[PDB]
Formats: sequence, C-alpha cells, structure tokens
Amino acid sequence: QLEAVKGTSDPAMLADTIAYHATWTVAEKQEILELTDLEARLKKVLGLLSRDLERFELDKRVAQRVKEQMDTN
Amino acid sequence: MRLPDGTLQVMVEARARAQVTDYIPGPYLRARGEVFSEIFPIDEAVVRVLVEELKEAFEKYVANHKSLRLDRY
Repeated sequence: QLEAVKGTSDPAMLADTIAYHATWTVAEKQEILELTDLEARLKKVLGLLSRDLERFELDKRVAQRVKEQMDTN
Repeated sequence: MRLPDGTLQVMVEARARAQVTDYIPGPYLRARGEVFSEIFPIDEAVVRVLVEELKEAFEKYVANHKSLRLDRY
C-alpha cells in the first residue's frame, strides 16, 4: 500500500481499509457493520487512532523513563 | 406522486397565514376564512438590524451538527 493508496478519490475502499487496519476483534467489525452511518464510523475510528497516539506516547514515556532510571542507577 | 403501497407524497408551498371561521363535520372536512392576513414591513432600520442578527446567529449555528445530520449549504 505504498503507491496504491496515495492520490485516491475512492472513499469506501479507503475507509474500510482503515476498518481492517484497526487491529481488534471480529466482534468490533460486526459492531462496525451494525452502524449504517459513515460519520460515526469515521469519528469513532478517529477516536481509536487518537488512543493509538496515546499508546505511542505512553510507550515513549515508559521507554524514556526506564533508560534514564537505568543509567542513573 | 402516487405509489401503490399506500403512501402518497405531496410537495406543498405555504402562502400566507389565515384565520379559520368554522369547520364542517365530515369526512371529509371543509373550512372557510373571512379575510387573508397580510402584513407590510414598516420602519425597516431596526428590522434590518434584526435580520442581520438572525443572519449572524444562523451563520454561527450552521457549522455545529457534524454528526447530527445537518447540511452546510
């Protein structure tokens, strides 16, 4: 998906590609296909990516404080 | 527009407000009115200021309901 996605006008393959990028259970995917409104799909998936961002920042947090605690010890 | 499933669609445009004198017991019902109520704008300065304030209120209101199904245009 390097050059196959960049510059694409199609929203539906793009959006459900995000849906199977959301690494959670099949039950989450059936919860997606319960919802018929696309806006709430994309908004709660933005919420998923925001909590992915805090996972990212909490990982850099624990990594930074673990190696400074280590070498100060 | 008529449809064979029992639902008849109609596209109406309201013209002016009016009084109702009396109803006749139907079905179907008929009603009549004495005069056609019409109003003329007088002293359009404060009226124009209130039209501008309603324009400001609708402009600040139109871009809020992102997921509550409200169009922009």
